[PDB]
Amino acid sequence: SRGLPRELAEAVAGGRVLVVGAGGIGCELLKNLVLTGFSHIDLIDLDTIDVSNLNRQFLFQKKHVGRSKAQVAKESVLQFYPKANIVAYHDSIMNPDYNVEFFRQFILVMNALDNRAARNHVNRMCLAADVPLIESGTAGYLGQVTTIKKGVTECYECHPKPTQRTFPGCTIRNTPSEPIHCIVWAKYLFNQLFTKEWAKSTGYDPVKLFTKLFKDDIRYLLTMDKLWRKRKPPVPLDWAEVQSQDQQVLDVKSYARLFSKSIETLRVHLAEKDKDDPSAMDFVTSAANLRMHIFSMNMKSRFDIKSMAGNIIPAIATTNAVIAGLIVLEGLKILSGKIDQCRTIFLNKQPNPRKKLLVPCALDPPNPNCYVCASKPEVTVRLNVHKVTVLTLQDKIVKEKFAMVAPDVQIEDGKGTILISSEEGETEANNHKKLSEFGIRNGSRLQADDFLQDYTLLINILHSEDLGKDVEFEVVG
Amino acid sequence: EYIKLKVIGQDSSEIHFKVKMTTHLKKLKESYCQRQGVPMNSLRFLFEGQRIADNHTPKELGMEEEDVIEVYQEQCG
Amino acid sequence: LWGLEAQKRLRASRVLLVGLKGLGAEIAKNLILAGVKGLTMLDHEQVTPEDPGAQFLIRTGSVGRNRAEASLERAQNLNPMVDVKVDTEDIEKKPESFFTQFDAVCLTCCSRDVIVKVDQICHKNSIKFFTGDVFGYHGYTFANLGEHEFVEEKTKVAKTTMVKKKVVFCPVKEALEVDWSSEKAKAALKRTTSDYFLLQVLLKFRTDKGRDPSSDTYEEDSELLLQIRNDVLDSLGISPDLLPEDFVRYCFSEMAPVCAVVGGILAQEIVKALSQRDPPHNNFFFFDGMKGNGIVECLGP
Ligand SMILES: *NC[C@H](*)CS(=O)(=O)NC[C@H]1O[C@@H](n2cnc3c(N)ncnc32)[C@H](O)[C@@H]1O
Ligand SMILES: [Zn+2]
Repeated sequence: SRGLPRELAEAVAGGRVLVVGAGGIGCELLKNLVLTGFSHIDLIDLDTIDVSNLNRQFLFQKKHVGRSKAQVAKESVLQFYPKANIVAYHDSIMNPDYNVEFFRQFILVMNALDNRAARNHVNRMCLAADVPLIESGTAGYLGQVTTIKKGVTECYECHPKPTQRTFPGCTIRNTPSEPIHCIVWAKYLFNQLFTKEWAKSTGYDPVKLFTKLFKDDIRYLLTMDKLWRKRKPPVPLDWAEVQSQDQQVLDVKSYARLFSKSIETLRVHLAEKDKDDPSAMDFVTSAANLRMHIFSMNMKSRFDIKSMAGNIIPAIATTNAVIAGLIVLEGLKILSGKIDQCRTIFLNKQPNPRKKLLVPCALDPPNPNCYVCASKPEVTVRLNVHKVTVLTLQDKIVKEKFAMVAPDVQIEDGKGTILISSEEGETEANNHKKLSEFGIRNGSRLQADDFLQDYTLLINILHSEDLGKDVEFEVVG
Repeated sequence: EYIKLKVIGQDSSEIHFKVKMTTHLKKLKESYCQRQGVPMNSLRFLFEGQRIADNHTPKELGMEEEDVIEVYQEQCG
Repeated sequence: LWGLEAQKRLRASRVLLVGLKGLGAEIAKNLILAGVKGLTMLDHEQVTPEDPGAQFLIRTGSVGRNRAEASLERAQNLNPMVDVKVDTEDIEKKPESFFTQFDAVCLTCCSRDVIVKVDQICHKNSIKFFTGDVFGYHGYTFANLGEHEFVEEKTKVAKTTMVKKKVVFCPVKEALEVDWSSEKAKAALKRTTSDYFLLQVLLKFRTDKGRDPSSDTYEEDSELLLQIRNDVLDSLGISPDLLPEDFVRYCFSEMAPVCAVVGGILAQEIVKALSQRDPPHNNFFFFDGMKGNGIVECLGP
């Protein structure tokens, strides 16, 4: 498995590497690693496989549908090199099991993710472990690769990330994390209709189709509790249950009815022989919000989904191949001890004036003001203390916005009163209680620790009863 | 003297700016960021491969008429 | 009439791919997944001891079997809707009649002389021509579409709509035999990447040695490459100091990551050409995986 100098080959053959994500980039990466001579590879992915000839995957085929992504990728690659030692985890990387000790096992960690919260976690884990992290992303023809090393380069969070207006469509999602994953699923389902072909057998019955992919399919997903052990389980739906009990966010009954309305309307279109027509978009709004409710996700309005669905950049599989190849090439330089030669590489659609399609850039030093990788980081949050509760603080301010996984929160006053405890069965009764009941208001400080992430954040509180419509907290600074 | 500059994004997209040569390029950056609906430090602006800092000016960077500024944006997909 | 027509144009296209080693494997895999009407894999060589691994479409236990034949099952398995075919016969002794069944032809592992001939044939018959190879950390792609028409949408310009455009490509012979004694070429010379002249060196090696430089015979190949470096650069009116000595240690065998990169770009260019939807890179693409450079040069005119 040689093609490069003795020291490097022995480094690559003996080392151990981590790949986070087994989608398009991941599957391509895995192959690239084994063909280069990486013989000890760990691969983690939470999702299962769902594929159709509407969009075709490298290692994933129809026979694999419903199985673990990481496992099948491992099995597929084992057929090329039978000798590779690949460990596959069907799990989330945010499981506390994958702690600093786990991350120190690896001489290199490679990201292949589709979301921010997970990327944030890996960033922090890799800094804590003091292990080189290769960060990559893609959208259509575009994409980049970069390297994060503690005390040398900027971490994944040194600079503010552009708030996502356009959505890169990735390799078909089965377990929704973001609300966009349901909109992609509904858009994917719409072009798969207008058992695989159950509509062409029941006669486009909007009730029979409801009770298959929203009843059986999700109850079939509950057989495996690999995800459902620390993470929130999905709640199945029955048509008879839903009947029982504009920018407007509506209830489950209305979207179930609009689901049957959309199907009643769109089948007239099908009789003869797009997304602009209302009936087409009415389907997307319904089938998505339906899946959103099942996977404990807040439902979105028609207006929000309309613009989001229009902003889906179609996937180009060939771009993921280019990026996965660039990752390995950056990997080789690091394991060569030539990190000073590493670059942030941007991919273009067209050559720039300097005739460059791949644009390499110097790695930036740490941002002294970064709220993650800097020494003694500190922030400021404005919120309504009389409205917001500890549960709203934990699940939507400490865990969601600041991307903590297992946090512990105490008030700064030379006493250390535990508001939030990561250890289950300690501060559970505090959830419903208002923050002002604990003597928190203006000027108060909260020392939040995530011992899994090995990360301390000092949170400054400024109180305001005025916030606006649908506003609970505002980050300032 | 004033200079018209071409600002080309990764998606071949193009916006033209007419900027004073002694004026800091922070204004061009914050204007472009407002057009894309993105935060100040969310993109990187390069000229001749060099990163354009907030206090940089066309005069200091020897920018010519019709010169290209390249925009690069991280993809999270 | 729409970008949906570009979709059906791709799905009706037949591509010929020559050379099923690392790069061809990548190209096949990409084009097959994309959904061409069909792909014919042509290779005359058999799988060697060091091929089942490096080529992921080949099964372990296929040494002695034709490289294209041994690729078929895995390659087809990627997409049942694609008409995946094989050809075991030699490209050099293939009649002109054979090529006219294909919309695009992509050559890998072939000698310069085979490259020029097939290219000349394609242009005569309006077939779209592509070639590309990997050499260590280096890799390149070349296209020749002649008079090519495409519809790219141009993003809003303020201080999006579709537009038809025609680009003219040139034969590989003119692109490879560039005259640098001209006034225009002298100013172009400074802007031209040394990977173009590196390609000139490796082509001479392949034409003479019948194979690429290999890790097994590193020291002998390394000496001949330095000799070819002088005999090519001096025979072009260019000081041989444009390629440093250290070029030898970065152009041996086939780096899997480099195939990934060059196969990803080349395949997409084939797709673009067949779909007639986006502006194809005018002429050459050069990739150096040690520096992270991806350069598009236009040479020939
Ligand atoms: N934007 C590029 C496309 C992304 S992708 O290549 O399709 N990869 C998505 C893949 O990564 C997984 N993922 C996301 N978040 C994860 C956590 N927390 N743990 C494990 N895997 C995770 C998804 O499962 C997708 O399959
Ligand atoms: Zn940082």
